[PDB]
Amino acid sequence: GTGVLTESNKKFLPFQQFGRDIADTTDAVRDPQTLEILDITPCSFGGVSV
Amino acid sequence: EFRVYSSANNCTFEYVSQPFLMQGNFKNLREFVFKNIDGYFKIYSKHTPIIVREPEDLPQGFSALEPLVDLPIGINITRFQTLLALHRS
Ligand SMILES: *[C@@H]1O[C@H](CO)[C@@H](O)[C@H](O)[C@H]1NC(C)=O
Ligand SMILES: *[C@@H]1O[C@H](CO)[C@@H](O)[C@H](O)[C@H]1NC(C)=O
Ligand SMILES: *[C@@H]1O[C@H](CO)[C@@H](O)[C@H](O)[C@H]1NC(C)=O
Repeated sequence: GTGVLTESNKKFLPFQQFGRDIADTTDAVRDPQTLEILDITPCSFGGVSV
Repeated sequence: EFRVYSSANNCTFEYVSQPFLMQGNFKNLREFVFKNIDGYFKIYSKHTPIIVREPEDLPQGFSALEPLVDLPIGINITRFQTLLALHRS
């Protein structure tokens, strides 16, 4: 997908790898190489009125 | 030392952990759940120190169980027993 990846403070459990939401949308993900918990959030979007 | 067996045969993969699943009257609580679904034999576990009670029953509390090992072994597991170790004085 597409989204800004920053260092999140979500206390992920060792056996856990992903993090979903109400709509089953992945919000956080664990880096496979290094033990780090990121977060998937879109950069910017919105409507355009003329 | 081992006393529950004397021999073996051909079998599947074996997994091994380096630590253990283990005034002094404060009791413990070692909960386990052995579930067999879609072939994978899942095992859950959680430890918590409990206060020593008089009837020695299940404490009035709530504690979640976390997975610790998964084994894709098992064909017909509709039976089981338990094993204990007595201290020979
Ligand atoms: C990833 O693999 C490379 C291969 O040489 C190794 O140098 C590096 O330390 C590894 N990193 C992790 C986090 O396992
Ligand atoms: C050894 O392999 C055979 C293969 O047919 C299997 O049937 C058996 O369950 C295995 N384990 C034994 C004999 O302990
Ligand atoms: C498992 O064992 C039970 C009783 O021994 C039997 O009724 C059942 O068919 C067996 N299932 C398989 C898959 O062997």
